Amino acid sequence: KLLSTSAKRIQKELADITLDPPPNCSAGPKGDNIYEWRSTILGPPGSVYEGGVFFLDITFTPEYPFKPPKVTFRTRIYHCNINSQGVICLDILKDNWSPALTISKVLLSICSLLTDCNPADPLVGSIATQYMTNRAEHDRMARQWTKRYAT
Amino acid sequence: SKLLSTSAKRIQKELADITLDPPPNCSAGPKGDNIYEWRSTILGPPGSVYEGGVFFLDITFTPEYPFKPPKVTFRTRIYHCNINSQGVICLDILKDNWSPALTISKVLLSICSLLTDCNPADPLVGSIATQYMTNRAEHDRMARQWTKRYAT
Amino acid sequence: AARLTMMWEEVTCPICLDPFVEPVSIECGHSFCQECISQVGKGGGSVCPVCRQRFLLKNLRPNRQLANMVNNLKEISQE
Amino acid sequence: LTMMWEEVTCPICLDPFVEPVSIECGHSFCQECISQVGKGGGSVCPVCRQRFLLKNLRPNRQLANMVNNLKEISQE
Ligand SMILES: [Zn+2]
Ligand SMILES: [Zn+2]
Ligand SMILES: [Zn+2]
Ligand SMILES: [Zn+2]
Repeated sequence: KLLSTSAKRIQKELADITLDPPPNCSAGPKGDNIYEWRSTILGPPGSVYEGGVFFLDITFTPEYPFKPPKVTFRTRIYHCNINSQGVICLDILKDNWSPALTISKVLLSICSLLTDCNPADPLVGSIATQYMTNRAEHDRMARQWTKRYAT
Repeated sequence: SKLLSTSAKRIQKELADITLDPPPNCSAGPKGDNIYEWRSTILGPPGSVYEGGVFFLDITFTPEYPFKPPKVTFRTRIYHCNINSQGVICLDILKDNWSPALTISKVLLSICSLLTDCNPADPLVGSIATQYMTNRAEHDRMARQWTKRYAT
Repeated sequence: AARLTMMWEEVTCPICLDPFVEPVSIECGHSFCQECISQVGKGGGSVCPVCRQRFLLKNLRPNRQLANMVNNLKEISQE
Repeated sequence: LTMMWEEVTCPICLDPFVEPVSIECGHSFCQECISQVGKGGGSVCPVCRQRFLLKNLRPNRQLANMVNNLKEISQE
């Protein structure tokens, strides 16, 4: 019954995300497998990521929505909460997950993370230290990485 | 004062419902301007010993209604183990089994059911209760007789 | 419609017979207006007006789903 | 009537309530949905993250009756 419960919702979310997708976001299955998804987040307007197209890998479990989905970046980004591989340090993807949260709400939180990073809980210490000491140099590094890797 | 507006608002709702959808063989409404003081007219249940009688009742609400029950007394003499010479009704919901979910319509249906099927268990008139269980035919003759004399 | 009177049924308070104001539930699951059930609850060894199951005044829970629907039905009554 | 389906939907399965029961904070869920969450150690409300026990569950009949009232209308 594990698989039928998870599959039934994921199906409900796939209908809603297509009808009413989050602003600057797009998400759907890579193929026949409903558990393995491909998404696209456009860099928030006004942010250092402005004009970039960033791809993500959403891997659901048969225990969804009781356990969170595995959301990882492919695309390189200059962000204190996103490391070299593409691991996202977001509270709701780890120890602060609730079964009331959808994939639409998880995409909007990533867009808020891109707009306003959290240097208090850094996954890349060097970038966090830069965002607080030298803001201008942090923004110059993030725009060069967005132009190079996200275009 | 807020007590008065709440009870009033509830008595108002019930006056509309008891007029629209009165209980079978019952009728009531206010005696006058005073929404707290009502009078009611019950017909003796069909099939019962009270069949063919017309009984009057005095309903009196308090500003604490519906949290406290209303005062309902008989003004028409009846031969009943649960109704005394002073018209006092021995009914659970008028005493320690009152519920604020109960309406004066549901009170009246219970009085109709009390008339149809009396409770000799707890009798306000021990005499009549003893007779109902020992000599039923004589009880019924007296109830049929009392109904003709006082309720016609 | 004719079929919305059954919905007003579900959002009516058993004590005041008006639509729920600050709908709260007690131990048994039955819902009332906070002010209506607090009047019952003050009076000593209180019991539920629907099922006569005991209830404690201090065990009240907001039933927000009902309050939302009260307004959803009020919006319809204007048309 | 889309907004009314709104109020009878369970936050966990996103389908109309099935044995709707409430928890300490007042939020309501399907008996099966909130019970599945109750088997995970420190059980906390999926809506407001307030702490909850399964012993303290209350039936929300009014909502179950409302689900039937809306299902009769959807036939149309
Ligand atoms: Zn009330
Ligand atoms: Zn109850
Ligand atoms: Zn559910
Ligand atoms: Zn809650």
